[PDB]
Amino acid sequence: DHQLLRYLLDKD
Amino acid sequence: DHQLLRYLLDKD
Amino acid sequence: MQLTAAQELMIQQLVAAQLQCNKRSFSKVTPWPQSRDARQQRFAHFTELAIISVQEIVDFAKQVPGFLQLGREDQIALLKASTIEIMLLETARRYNHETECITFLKDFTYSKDDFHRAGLQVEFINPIFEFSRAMRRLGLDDAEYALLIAINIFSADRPNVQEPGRVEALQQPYVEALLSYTRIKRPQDQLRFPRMLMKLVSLRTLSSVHSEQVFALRLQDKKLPPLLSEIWD
Amino acid sequence: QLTAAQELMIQQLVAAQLQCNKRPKVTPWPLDARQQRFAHFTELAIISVQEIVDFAKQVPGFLQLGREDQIALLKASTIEIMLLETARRYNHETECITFLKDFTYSKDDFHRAGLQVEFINPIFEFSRAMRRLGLDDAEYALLIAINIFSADRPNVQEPGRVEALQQPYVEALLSYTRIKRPQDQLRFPRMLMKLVSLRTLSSVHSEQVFALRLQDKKLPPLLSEIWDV
Ligand SMILES: COCCn1cccc1[C@@](O)(c1ccc(N(C)S(=O)(=O)c2ccccc2)cc1)C(F)(F)F
Ligand SMILES: COCCn1cccc1[C@@](O)(c1ccc(N(C)S(=O)(=O)c2ccccc2)cc1)C(F)(F)F
Ligand SMILES: [Ca+2]
Ligand SMILES: [Ca+2]
Ligand SMILES: [Ca+2]
Ligand SMILES: [Ca+2]
Ligand SMILES: [Ca+2]
Ligand SMILES: [Ca+2]
Repeated sequence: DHQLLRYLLDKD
Repeated sequence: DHQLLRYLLDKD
Repeated sequence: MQLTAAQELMIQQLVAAQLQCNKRSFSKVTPWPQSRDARQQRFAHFTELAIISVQEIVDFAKQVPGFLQLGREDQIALLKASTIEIMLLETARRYNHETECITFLKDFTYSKDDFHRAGLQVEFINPIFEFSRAMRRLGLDDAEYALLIAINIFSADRPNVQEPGRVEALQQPYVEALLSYTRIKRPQDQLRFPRMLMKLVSLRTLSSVHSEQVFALRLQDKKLPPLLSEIWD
Repeated sequence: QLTAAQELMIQQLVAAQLQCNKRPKVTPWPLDARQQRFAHFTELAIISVQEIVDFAKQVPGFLQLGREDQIALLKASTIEIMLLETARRYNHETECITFLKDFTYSKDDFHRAGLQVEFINPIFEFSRAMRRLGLDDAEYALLIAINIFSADRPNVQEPGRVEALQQPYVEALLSYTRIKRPQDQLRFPRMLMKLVSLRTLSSVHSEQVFALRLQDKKLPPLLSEIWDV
């Protein structure tokens, strides 16, 4: 859940 | 509109 | 390092009024009881207590200097926006953190357990309860609750306020007095006035949760008495 | 009279504030094409979430929160921080909000985009009331910081931590206003009160969204992630 957020967070 | 309230405001 | 005679006066009157209204609202409601009368009766025991609270709150708003000077129309706008929030604030004063129930009568304590048997959803109950907990920790005293309620009532940005400019200006000397008072009674806590205002931000969100709850009632085939209905529907 | 620490922190904070808003192609604005405008906004929306997350990650303290609470905070801040960004980019002479560098939108453009007025007006009203407060870049940066660390946000596992993190940011904004404008003691209070306004504008925004459910209109799955119930 909340993958836009999770991904934007893990990114880089 | 808003009868009973309008009453409470006017009491006294 | 001391209030002004004016500020000392503003605060005492407000405290006097709250005491006056909190007394005067003490002089009997559908008692607390499972059947289908029993349940829609608990609904009754609550909404009735809610009525009383709304009254104590309107009663108190009239005694707040400068309020009855606004248009009668703005007076409605303000109480409508304000009432639930002042209710939650007052509810916080009734909160026992040790056992997590709110007191309303004198020796009658309600658990969130009870809030539920009374027709309220947890989406509502838990936020109310957590606000009551956090607010309670903040340890406001009489002067402070009183100022904060006045400050909340004179919120210019309420829906339908016809004369925001007058409203903002009424609020000012109140924000001013709270500012001074907290400066003098807790000098080293340079953050208390902030923490206090932060609670208005929480109330505003709570207001919307409360809306959810009220609208949730319709589809449930349950009506609010006309006074509640008047300011909430 | 800001301490050494505070001044540097604000500096780095405004650094990142632009180092993140400077950092893309979206479906073009029409000249049914309303369905092409709806696409257009949502994509600006998505861009902003991108900026807001990247900002948060650079705000000192944020990454000391566990993942779930970072989620919880960003979930609730996003609309709010947007609206702040939207007032900061309001041009009062034009009566238009401006989003990337040239895209210019008036209260009207927002109707053809497919929003009802009940949202469209409070948004602009808000952008105006913030003009009357006249904030500089450090003040937005601090305010945004303070908004993120809202411990009462739903589902926060560590309220006490979140509040401790918010604290130095409120200290800093407090000084910076006391200094920047010494005789107006009311400025600070009036700024925090904008946080109260945002929570309302947040609800208005929920109400706008739920309305789409009925107007037949779906948000991209990644925005729906954040705003649907
Ligand atoms: C036991 O409390 C009685 C009501 N009350 C009085 C002051 C404050 C309250 C409070 O519980 C409370 C405030 C408002 C409500 N409303 C949503 S209601 O009156 O429409 C309602 C609907 C369904 C069932 C019962 C009551 C409920 C509880 C509080 F604290 F949450 F704000
Ligand atoms: C043109 O604005 C681009 C979107 N945007 C980006 C940051 C802030 C914004 C903002 O406009 C804005 C913020 C959120 C929305 N949502 C309600 S939406 O994405 O679901 C939507 C619904 C219907 C039609 C189009 C888009 C719309 C505009 C603002 F300022 F109002 F908050
Ligand atoms: Ca009261
Ligand atoms: Ca309990
Ligand atoms: Ca508990
Ligand atoms: Ca009990
Ligand atoms: Ca940003
Ligand atoms: Ca244009």
